[PDB]
Amino acid sequence: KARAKAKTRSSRAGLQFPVGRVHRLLRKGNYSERVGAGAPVYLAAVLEYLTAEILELAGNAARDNKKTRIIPRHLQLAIRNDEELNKLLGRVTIAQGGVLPNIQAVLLPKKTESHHK
Amino acid sequence: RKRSRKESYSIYVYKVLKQVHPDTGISSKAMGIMNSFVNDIFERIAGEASRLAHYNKRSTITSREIQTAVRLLLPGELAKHAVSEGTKAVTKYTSAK
Amino acid sequence: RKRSRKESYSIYVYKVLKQVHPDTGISSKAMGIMNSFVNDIFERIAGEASRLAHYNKRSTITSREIQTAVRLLLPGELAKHAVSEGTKAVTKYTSAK
Amino acid sequence: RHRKVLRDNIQGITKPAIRRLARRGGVKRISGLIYEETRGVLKVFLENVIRDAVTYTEHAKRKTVTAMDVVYALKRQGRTLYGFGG
Amino acid sequence: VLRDNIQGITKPAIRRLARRGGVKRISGLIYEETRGVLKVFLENVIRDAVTYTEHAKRKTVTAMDVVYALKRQGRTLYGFGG
Amino acid sequence: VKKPHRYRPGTVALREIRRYQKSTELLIRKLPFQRLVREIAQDFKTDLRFQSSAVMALQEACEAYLVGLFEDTNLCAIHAKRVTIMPKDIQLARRIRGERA
Repeated sequence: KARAKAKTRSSRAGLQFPVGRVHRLLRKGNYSERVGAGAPVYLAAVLEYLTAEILELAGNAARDNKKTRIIPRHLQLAIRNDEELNKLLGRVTIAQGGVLPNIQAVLLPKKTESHHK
Repeated sequence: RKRSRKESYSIYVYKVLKQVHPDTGISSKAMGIMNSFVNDIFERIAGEASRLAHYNKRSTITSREIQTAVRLLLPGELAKHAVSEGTKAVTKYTSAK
Repeated sequence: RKRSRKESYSIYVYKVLKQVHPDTGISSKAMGIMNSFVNDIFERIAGEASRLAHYNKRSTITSREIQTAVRLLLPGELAKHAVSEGTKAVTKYTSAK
Repeated sequence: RHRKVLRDNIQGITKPAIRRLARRGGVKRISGLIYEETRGVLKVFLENVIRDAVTYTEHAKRKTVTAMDVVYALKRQGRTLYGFGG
Repeated sequence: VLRDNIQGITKPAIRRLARRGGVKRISGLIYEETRGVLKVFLENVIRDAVTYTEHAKRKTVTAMDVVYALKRQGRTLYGFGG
Repeated sequence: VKKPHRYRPGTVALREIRRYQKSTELLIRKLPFQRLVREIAQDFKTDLRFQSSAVMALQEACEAYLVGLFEDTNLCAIHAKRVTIMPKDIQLARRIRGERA
C-alpha cells in the first residue's frame, strides 16, 4: 500500500461548504436510490453562492446602520430589498424580522403644512 | 457523561462570512436562521430532482438533474450565476483528481 | 406488433360506480379526471407520511402514519368516516388470513 | 365578583396591542368593530396550526408539544417559519 | 396583417371570459392590461415546461411537462394525465 | 403655558408607525397568549404541556400573519377611497387569499 493522504472533496472543489455531509444527507432522506458523485458538488456550490449573496447584502445594510455584527433584522432588510430573493421567499417569515418601513403615500398628510396666510 | 452530537452548517457559514466581511460577526439566532434556510433549500431541491427523475423513469440523480431543478425553482439571473458556479465547481473537481 | 402497457385505476372506478348507481355510466374524460385525482391524493398522502417518519427518525411507514397523515390533510367528518373504513379494513384483513 | 379576566380567553389580547399590530402594517385609522373580527380570525389560524401540531405530538406518544411540531404544522399551511429549528 | 399575435386574444373573447366570471360591465382599458397579465402567466409556465422538455433531451413538448410545471406553481390541473 | 399641548389626530399614529417599524420586539405579552394556547389545546387533548420556544414560534407566526393581513386590508381600503379599514375589507382579503374559515 501507499495510503496517499486524504484531502477533502471540498478542498478539491475549492469550496468552503462540505460535500460529504451532503452526500450522506442525500442517501438518507428518500430522494433516490443512488446518487452520482457530481451532484453534491454542484449543490454545495449553489448553497455557497446563495449564502455569500445574502451575507453580503446583510453586511451592506449593517454598515448602513453602523453596527458591526449581523442580526436578523438585517437579513430581513436584505431579503425584501432584492426583488429576486423576495420572490424566492415571498411566503416565508423571518423571526424577529419585522417588515420594511412603508407607508402608502395617500394616508400621509398633505405637504401644505406651512404658512397659509 | 453521556453526550449526544447535533450537526449543523454553522462553522461553514462563519467561514463564508469571514471571507466576505472580515470585520463582522454574527449572532446565534441568525446562524440558526441560516441553518434552517439551508435545510429548506436542500429539501426543496432534492425533492424536485427526485420528482424529475421519477417522471423520466431514470433511477440516477446526476448533476444534470440538479441543474434542471435549479433552473426551475429559482428565477433568472440568480439561476444563471449559481449555475455558473456549479459548472465551474464540477470542472475543477473532475480535473484535479 | 410492438406494444406498450399503461396502467390506470379505471376499472376499479367503474366497479364502484356500478355499486353505487347501477343504471349509470361515465365518459372517458371524467374517468381520466378520476385517475388524476387518485394519483394526486396518493402522492400527497405518501409524501406527508414520509415527512412524518423522517421527522421522528423511524424508517418504517405503518398504518399509524397513514392514519395520522389523513387526520392532518383532510378536515373533520370526512377524516373520521375514512379512518373508520380503514380501521375496519385492517381488522378484516388481519383476521381472515 | 365577576372578572374571569374579561373572558378568561382571547379578550386578554387587548385592544392597544391590536392597534400596535395594525401600526406595523402601516395603518393609521381603525374602526371599533375591527377588534372582535380580528380575534376570531386569529383563533381560526391558531386552531388549524395547533391541531396539526398536536397531531404530530400524538404520533410520537409524547405529552409535550415541541417546537418542531409547530414548525411542520406551519409549513404545511405554506407559512414556513425560520429560526426555531427546521 | 399579423399584429405581434397577442391580438389574437380578441376583445369579444375576453368579454366572454369576464362574463363567465360574473362581470357585467367592462372598461376599455382592461384589454391591454389583461393581455399583459395573460402573457406573464404563459411565460412562466412554458419556461418550466420547456425546462422539463430540455431535461429529457426530447424535442417534442408533451402534456406531462405542462402538468408538472403547473403543479409546481400551485395551480394543479386535472384531466390530461397524471 | 396655559393649555395642554395637543397633537393633531393622525400624527401620533404615524409616530407609532415609525417607532414600531424600526424595532422588532414582540408586541403581544407572553402570558395571555400562553393561556389562550393552553385553553384551545385542552379542548383537543387534555393535560398537554408546551415548551416555551413553541409558544414563541406561534407568537412570531401569528404576528407576521396579522401584519400581512392588515397590509392587504389597507390596500383594499385605499381602493375604496377610504382610510378606515372595516370588517368587510378583512373579509375581502381573506376571501381572496382563500383563507376562508
